Amino acid sequence: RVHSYRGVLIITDKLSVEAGSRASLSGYISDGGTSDVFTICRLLD
Amino acid sequence: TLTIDGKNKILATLTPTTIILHNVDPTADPTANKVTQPVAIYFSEPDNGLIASEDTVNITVPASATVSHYSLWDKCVATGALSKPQFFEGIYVISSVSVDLN
Repeated sequence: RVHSYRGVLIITDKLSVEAGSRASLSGYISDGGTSDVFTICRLLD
Repeated sequence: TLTIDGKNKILATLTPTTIILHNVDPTADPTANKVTQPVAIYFSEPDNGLIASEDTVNITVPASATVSHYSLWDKCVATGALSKPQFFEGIYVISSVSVDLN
């Protein structure tokens, strides 16, 4: 005899994922800041 | 009416190295109607007058093609019809193929 058969086709894979990252920061040496009220001043003791 | 020893000695000399698929029946003419390129196949040692391929075989069927039969080469030594024809492109999976004298 000569016979044949069939089987299910099987495949394999490696899927993987990656993201990465970042960071940020901004500033400066302050002076005076900000104030709503801003007027000439006299300071007694 | 060969004994098991004769069948085992006989089958040890079959060395089909490759297989090819055909859309037309290759029994009448095994040289034409090539659907897929040759794919290597491996066969085990004879036992009780029978041999089978040791591992699965994967074949790439070209575009818009159909497969109906197969033929073994090493020269041609055997032919046979697939269990069912199939119009696919894709991969056709052939499990163990057995040659028997029983």
